[PDB]
Amino acid sequence: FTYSYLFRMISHEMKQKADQKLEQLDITNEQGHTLGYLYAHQQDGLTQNDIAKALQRTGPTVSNLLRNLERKKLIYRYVDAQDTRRKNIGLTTSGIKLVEAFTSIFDEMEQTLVSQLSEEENEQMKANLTKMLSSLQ
Amino acid sequence: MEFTYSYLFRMISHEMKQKADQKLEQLDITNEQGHTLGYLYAHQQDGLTQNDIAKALQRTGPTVSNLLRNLERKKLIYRYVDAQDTRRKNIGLTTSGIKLVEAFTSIFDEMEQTLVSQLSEEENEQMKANLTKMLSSLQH
Repeated sequence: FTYSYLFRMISHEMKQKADQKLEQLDITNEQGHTLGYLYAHQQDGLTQNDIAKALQRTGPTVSNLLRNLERKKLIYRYVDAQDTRRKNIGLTTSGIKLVEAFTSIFDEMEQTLVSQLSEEENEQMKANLTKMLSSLQ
Repeated sequence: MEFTYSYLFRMISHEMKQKADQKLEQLDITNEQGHTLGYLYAHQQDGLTQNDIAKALQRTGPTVSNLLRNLERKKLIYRYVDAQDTRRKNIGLTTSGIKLVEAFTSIFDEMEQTLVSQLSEEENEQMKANLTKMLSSLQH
């Protein structure tokens, strides 16, 4: 195996593992992005229109998506007390936990990788990979 | 200066993609033009039409039309009306189109040799085996 092959395959498998984590948590990639956006910005009092612009999606796709997430109670929605025509959206406890669980896949892969080798071996491996990265730069 | 494997693999992949993009820039072709030339290169035997290229690239007719006009203006391809069917235009690479594709592709061998030359024979054997073990751990 050339390095080009190994690095390409490793990259591919890591991306696949992230997709599989979503599958295991029973959410689509777009639902994951929606939850992730709420996780980063819900302090602001976010509406469907905010979400729609963030996902670069139309209102109807956002509505179904929010309906799906709400049916699972990963999010909640309430009418804004000062604007009856507006509904704000927050993450529930379960929604926060799901986002953090998906995110944890990266740390989990890193630990899988590290556990393949002994401590000194990891040090040499990382040093040599750094030399390799340097040579491409 | 104490990076994760994840950071390192992502960065190495990023730099190899950037080197390939820089090779395209050096040859004065866009990514999409390179894909078009590469497809022609792989199917130099069939007598490909604009429609074949469109179906392969999954782009629209107009998009492929503009791409082919640009490549033809650079004389990297030629186009001619099929003798048996006047409704078909066939496309082939010129000498230079072939040379440009092979010049582009050379970047991958070049990077491989750059990477290998950073380590001794023994280190390389160890690195490859270890990367192989790591890849396997991500699969199972």
